[PDB]
Amino acid sequence: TEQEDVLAKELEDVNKWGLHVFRIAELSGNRPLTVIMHTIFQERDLLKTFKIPVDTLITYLMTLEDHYHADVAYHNNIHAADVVQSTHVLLSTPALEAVFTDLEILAAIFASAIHDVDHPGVSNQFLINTNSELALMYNDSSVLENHHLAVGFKLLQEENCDIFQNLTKKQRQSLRKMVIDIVLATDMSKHMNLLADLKTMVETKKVTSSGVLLLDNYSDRIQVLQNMVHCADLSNPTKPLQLYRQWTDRIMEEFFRQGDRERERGMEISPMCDKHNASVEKSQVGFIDYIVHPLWETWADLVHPDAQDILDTLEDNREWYQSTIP
Amino acid sequence: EDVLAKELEDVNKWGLHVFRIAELSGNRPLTVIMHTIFQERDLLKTFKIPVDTLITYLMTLEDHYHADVAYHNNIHAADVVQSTHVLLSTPALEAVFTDLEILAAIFASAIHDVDHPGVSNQFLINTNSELALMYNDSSVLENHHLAVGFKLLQEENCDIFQNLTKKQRQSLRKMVIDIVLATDMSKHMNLLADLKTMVETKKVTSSGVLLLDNYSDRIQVLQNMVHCADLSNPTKPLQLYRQWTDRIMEEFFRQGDRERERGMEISPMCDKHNASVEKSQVGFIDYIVHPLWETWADLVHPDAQDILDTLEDNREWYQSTIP
Ligand SMILES: COc1cc2c(cc1OC)[C@H](Cc1c[nH]c3c(Cl)cccc13)N(C=O)CC2
Ligand SMILES: COc1cc2c(cc1OC)[C@H](Cc1c[nH]c3c(Cl)cccc13)N(C=O)CC2
Ligand SMILES: [Mg+2]
Ligand SMILES: [Mg+2]
Ligand SMILES: [Zn+2]
Ligand SMILES: [Zn+2]
Repeated sequence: TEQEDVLAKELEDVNKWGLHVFRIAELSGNRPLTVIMHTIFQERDLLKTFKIPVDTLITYLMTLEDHYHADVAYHNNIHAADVVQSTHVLLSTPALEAVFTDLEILAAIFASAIHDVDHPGVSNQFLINTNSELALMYNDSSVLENHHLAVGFKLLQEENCDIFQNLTKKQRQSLRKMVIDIVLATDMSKHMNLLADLKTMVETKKVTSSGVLLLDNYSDRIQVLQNMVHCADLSNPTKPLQLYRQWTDRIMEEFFRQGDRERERGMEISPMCDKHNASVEKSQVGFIDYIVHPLWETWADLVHPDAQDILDTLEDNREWYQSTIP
Repeated sequence: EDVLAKELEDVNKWGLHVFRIAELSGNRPLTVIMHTIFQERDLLKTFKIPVDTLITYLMTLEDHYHADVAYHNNIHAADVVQSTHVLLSTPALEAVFTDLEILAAIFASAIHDVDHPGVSNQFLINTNSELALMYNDSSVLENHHLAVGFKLLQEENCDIFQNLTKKQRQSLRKMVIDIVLATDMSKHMNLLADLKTMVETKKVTSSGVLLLDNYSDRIQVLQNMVHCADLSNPTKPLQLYRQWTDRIMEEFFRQGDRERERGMEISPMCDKHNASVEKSQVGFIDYIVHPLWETWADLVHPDAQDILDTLEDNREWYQSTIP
């Protein structure tokens, strides 16, 4: 229980960007999603607010965590835990104080926890091009993200797993709609449109008497939560470098395994997936320049100046990867 | 037979005796009408479809329409197929659509309601059904019709697209998905709005033939075409229309009985103890069907005139049955 001692100390960092999430995964016996979600629910008093029985919460979290694949290098329970914790920090930004209801906060955190559950470690395009059962089920449209939702919600029906048992019917209906809207927005094929829309919101931003964002209709509220969880999902390059490099190692392993399957099938290999013609560093610089920095610069503008340190880390990490190329 | 062959000679006419064909074919209207249309359009030779594969697939697809559902069954599928087939021949749409596009619209029509349980998307969502859980409350039925229609191609000797090339299959699949998802009635208003916009910006030859240069406009027309076909019952000869009304009302009343037995709020038009069938048809025509078909008729002006005339006659008749 020295191990439990150290785990408890590490979970004291749950409100901090840069949590030692890989250490928590080891110290908790490969239960980072369970222990980080439980910590955040206690920190936000969500069990009391929503009358969630503790044993039900733990049972659901352990079953949800079990349905992430332990043999996928990137899209596994550690990624889920990281996106949950990152969403939890973004929800606490001063520019959003008292903006979201407890139900919206619960939706964003739950959506983050389930948002990649049962991910097979290959992309939507691979699933479509190989005529997979998932792509047949979902008509080639947000194939993975529709699946993550269906699994995350189906698991609430397992024994002693219904963590929403004491919500009203209107609360359950609202939560389900918001969770669906959020997880579907994590489909990377939606990124350009989602960013375009966020830029429009920044350009037309309204702030209250108190200085917080004014969001007075469902469309604006859900758009901010969609972009919040998308930013959390695309947060690896904004983390301290020792965390970022481990995430890069993991995504490259997953990509290379996909590319090996493409090469064996005689398919064209997807970008970044060819281990015999990879440039890992150039790929991260491009990822930051074309995707991650445009997104995070816009989020930082929305909540200015709250996210300045995050943006500074992203820019430093870009400079570091760039410097390894020449 | 023989009478069935005589009935099928009207395959190119609005008002085919589809119920008679259902009876004469041993409850195989979808198979015999699809087979007839693939011949009339030379689609088996154009796409190198083996006739036995075609028949095997059609019989399997038709088997996955429910025979105990009064409206959304194989006779409705056959009717929508044949209606699309006629609309594809609107003179104003001449030279617009490729043969792959024609194949996609016809195939989409055939599968567009397969495995329909006879209850609405809202019912499926509110009863927390397995389908709504699978599809995240979004176009629940239409996603399932697609998934079943395509999965059945994988049954033994059922792949009617086996000799399409790789790109053709991918393009057909995309178009079919885009068309069937557009048949979700919750999308009607947006679809009609886009049809109106196309009518306003419409470009035609000197003889009034539609010019549609981009895929977006062409798939919108195919979406509205199959939606018109899906909503064509009130434009058919009255003896046909009244049978479709009887069937949809039975299906609605059965859904309302389930909603009552479960203690749910009964859906509009679904309460057999508080129904006005005729007023509901007049409202359906006034608010949904006639705006849609008037816009279609403007897009193809004036080739839809006879269809629109029948719709207007039928509206007048149903109104006269209200005291
Ligand atoms: C640490 O490094 C990485 C992490 C991740 C990715 C790529 C990384 O490094 C190049 C890709 C991003 C992505 C793929 N397609 C996209 C489209 Cl189409 C739009 C936006 C983002 C993406 N991911 C999953 O595949 C998410 C995690
Ligand atoms: C013969 O008479 C009928 C036939 C049909 C319907 C209604 C009829 O008579 C009132 C409804 C129409 C419909 C239901 N919700 C809609 C929405 Cl939300 C928008 C547009 C149309 C609809 N259908 C399916 O349920 C299609 C067939
Ligand atoms: Mg994902
Ligand atoms: Mg339908
Ligand atoms: Zn993710
Ligand atoms: Zn239909």
